Amino acid sequence: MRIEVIRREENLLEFYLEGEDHTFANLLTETLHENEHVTFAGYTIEHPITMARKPRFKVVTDGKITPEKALEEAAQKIFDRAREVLEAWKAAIE
Amino acid sequence: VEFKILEKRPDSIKFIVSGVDVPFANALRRTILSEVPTFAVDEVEFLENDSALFDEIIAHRLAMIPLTTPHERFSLDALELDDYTVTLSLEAEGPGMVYSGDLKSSDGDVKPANPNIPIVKLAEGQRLTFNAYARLGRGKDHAKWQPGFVYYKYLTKIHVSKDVPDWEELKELAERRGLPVEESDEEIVITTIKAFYLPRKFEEHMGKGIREEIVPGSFVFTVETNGELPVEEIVSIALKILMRKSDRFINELHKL
Amino acid sequence: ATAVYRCAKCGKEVELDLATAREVRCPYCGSKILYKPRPRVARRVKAI
Amino acid sequence: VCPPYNADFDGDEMNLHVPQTEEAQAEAKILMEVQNHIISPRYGGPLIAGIQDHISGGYLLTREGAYFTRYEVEQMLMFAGMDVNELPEPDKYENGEPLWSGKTIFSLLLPDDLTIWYRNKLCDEPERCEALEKLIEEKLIPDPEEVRKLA
Amino acid sequence: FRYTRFEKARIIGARALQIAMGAPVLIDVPEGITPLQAALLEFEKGVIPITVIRPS
Amino acid sequence: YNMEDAVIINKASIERGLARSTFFRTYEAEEKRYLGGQKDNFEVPSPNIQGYLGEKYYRHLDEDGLIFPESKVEGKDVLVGRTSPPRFQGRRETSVTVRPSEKGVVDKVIVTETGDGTKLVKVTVRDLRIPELGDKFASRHGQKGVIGLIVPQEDMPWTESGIVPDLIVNPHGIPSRMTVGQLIEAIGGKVASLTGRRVDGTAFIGEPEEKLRKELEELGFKHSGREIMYDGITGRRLEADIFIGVIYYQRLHHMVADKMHARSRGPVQVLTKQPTEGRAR
Amino acid sequence: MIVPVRCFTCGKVLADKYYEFKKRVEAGEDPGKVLDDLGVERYCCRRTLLSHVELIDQVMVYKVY
Ligand SMILES: [Mg+2]
Ligand SMILES: [Zn+2]
Ligand SMILES: [Zn+2]
Repeated sequence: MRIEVIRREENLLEFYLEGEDHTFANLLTETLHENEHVTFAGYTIEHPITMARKPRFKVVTDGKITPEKALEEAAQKIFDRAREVLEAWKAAIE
Repeated sequence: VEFKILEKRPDSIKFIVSGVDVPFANALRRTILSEVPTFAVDEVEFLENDSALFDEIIAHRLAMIPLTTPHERFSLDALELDDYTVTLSLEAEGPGMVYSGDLKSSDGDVKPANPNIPIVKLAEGQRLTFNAYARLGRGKDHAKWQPGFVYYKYLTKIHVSKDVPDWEELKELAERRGLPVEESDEEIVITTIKAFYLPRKFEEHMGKGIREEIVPGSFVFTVETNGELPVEEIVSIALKILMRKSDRFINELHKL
Repeated sequence: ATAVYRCAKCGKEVELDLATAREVRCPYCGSKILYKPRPRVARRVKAI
Repeated sequence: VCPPYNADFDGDEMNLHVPQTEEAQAEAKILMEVQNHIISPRYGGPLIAGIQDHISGGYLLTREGAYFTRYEVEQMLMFAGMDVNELPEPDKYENGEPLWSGKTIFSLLLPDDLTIWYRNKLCDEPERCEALEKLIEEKLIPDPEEVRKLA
Repeated sequence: FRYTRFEKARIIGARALQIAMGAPVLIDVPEGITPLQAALLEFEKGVIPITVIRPS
Repeated sequence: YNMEDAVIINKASIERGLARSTFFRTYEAEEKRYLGGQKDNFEVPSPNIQGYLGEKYYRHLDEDGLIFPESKVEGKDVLVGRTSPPRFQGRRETSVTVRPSEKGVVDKVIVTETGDGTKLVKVTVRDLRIPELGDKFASRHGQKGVIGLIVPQEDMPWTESGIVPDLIVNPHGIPSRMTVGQLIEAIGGKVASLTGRRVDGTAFIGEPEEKLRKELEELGFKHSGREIMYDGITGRRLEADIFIGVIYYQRLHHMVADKMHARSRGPVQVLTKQPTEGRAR
Repeated sequence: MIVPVRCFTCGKVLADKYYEFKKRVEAGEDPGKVLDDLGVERYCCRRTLLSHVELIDQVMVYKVY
């Protein structure tokens, strides 16, 4: 996992995510959608062959919180949800 | 988050997950399909091969053979996989059948799960000797490392009003196809735990007579395995992989 | 510079010198078609 | 670029040539670039244009009753490479979720000072186009709300 | 007075050929670019010294 | 990526051995005899002779001048080491080599004699041909096209019954060519797979289409052959019921491996001083 | 010329149960019921098992050495 920043405006953050694909990117984007302070959140794959493992992101906030902070909260929410689902699965198996 | 195990089998499991969002289910399915690592043959060193099949064909057939993956010994949820190599060797002389169970593994925990898989046929005077090397890998790089097949569907309830003619035919069809049916005085409800398709005569009633509703956040998952890993450990491994990926992304964000 | 070859029909081992061969034939069955046997050295083949 | 070449993908092969001199490279870059030959000189019309899937997708997007969610709009904006940083005002709300009409998303492609009206191949009721034409002719700057009423 | 496409192409080719065998660039250019790119940048900046002779 | 007759193939299906092919090429070499007792020799050429290709080109040759079987070879690799008497000096080099754009593994070596008693050596080289971009694929109903994109199984759509397509074809190519037999064949293939009995498709006496639709409806699927599919990337249900079936697809010999040619500089014709013709030369 | 180890679609192993399926089919049993009894549910695996033709025995008779 490597982050390569494309451009940074006053409230916009564009970056690459090397080593990832649609699986993590779509989850991260839809978790960012849950934040009320995020106005724009989207990802795309520039080329399915050359850029297969390098999606491009774009996070825009309303200025209340930074886009990096929004991404951090989205990742923490993903972590907590995955832990809760794992706990429920472990409880239901036994 | 709640789980309801519909059916448990040694090779597959069916369950309903609730309280989860659609891209989360998609991410879990993709992590199970392509991110959960197993043991598979990657390189074969051939000493002699007098069989009709070529070396590449035999190597590919050996790669398709499932191998038991000890989840306790190796951290399968780690982002970096262990570079542990397991050597499988065979020395067979024809005539006869060469099975997957005839391979001699250097590790007890890493052996072919199915010992009745044919590999090649040997004629009289034909011998096959090779050393097969197996290592951990992910399903995204090659299909030989996939732990199994996984898919899910929306948990939908089909409401058929009693005013619709021949509703008893639909009820008995749903009962025959193993679907839960709830009967009331006004309408019947069919829980689509499997793929349910209405006949042609009921297509005209789907606009106003028969209505299908989708339960929000409920999915019916089907996870299968070929013997490489237990069918319950794959979901836990995928969830731990997602947790580790989130932690790594947080670390990269802090690095920024 | 002699070498060992395998007969195409009978399959038995045939040894002769290609440089100074008056006739390329199997002394056992008379077949004039021979197969060069595979070397016993190991080779690495990628599994797809 | 397929219609200029009359090329499909059922086994077609094509030739590539690399210029070696600076003059040849400059001539190729200035005169023979792809974007410089969009209009065909044979009939004075577009040659490098959209094809079957592009036309079908445009019809699906811009047809009446076509609405998209915020996630779909953001994903298609990122996929198309459009320089859009904030979404426009939602056209309607369904079950508490905002929705965007496909015409609104398609309008982001056009320049802000572009105005044109014509009849397409889907016109089977000329009586509906007659009212629009009369409204356009009468005022020449019709109200957007009035146009959408009889769209 | 406006340049035709043929005249512009000929001017760019001549300038790129000059840059390839000497003729240092009259404007600042980014490193690692081709002489054709340098000629195109010079034309965009409106600094080209090559004129066009037309019949009269 | 499937527009204009192009097709999309599953990555996992390819990795599991679907449409896997092997290409064979046979090379021959003869120890020709000339007038005056001069004849060719089957041996590894010495570095001091003229026309020496290089040390690494004879690395697979045995001491009799013949390549060992099951040896990996590349372009311009020597298979049979041969020398020829000089013309009007040392012996020249006339070894038989692999084509520059071809490669593979030596399958077999045949040692025999011609009708005049001269030595004859035949070498067969096999190359593994895993399907890739540009490989021509055609159905039995005249629908042909090359592979446009290889898509991983995770990104591929799946049905409610757990079916992932092996191939994806564009809907724009079907009705323009008026090919209903392809749809009938897809329905019949799905019915045959579900029931276990092969569907007869003989002309004018084949199984009727309506019977196949009725059987498909009785099997628990839609009569039209459409199934509810989910998007591979987004994970959401597709807004339309996608037509999916089993169609017999044939891989043609028009492979991109044998068709890719790239020339920068090389041999020219003696008469015209112009580049030669053909990828082999 | 030999039965594939895994299904080309979902990777389910089918080569272990192919010979039993062929033996039961040649005995007069219904191939659909035989496939159902062997755990072959999805029609892609049924496609792989039904459409396979064994031809390796016809290749073994020719020696290459
Ligand atoms: Mg064509
Ligand atoms: Zn013999
Ligand atoms: Zn299958």
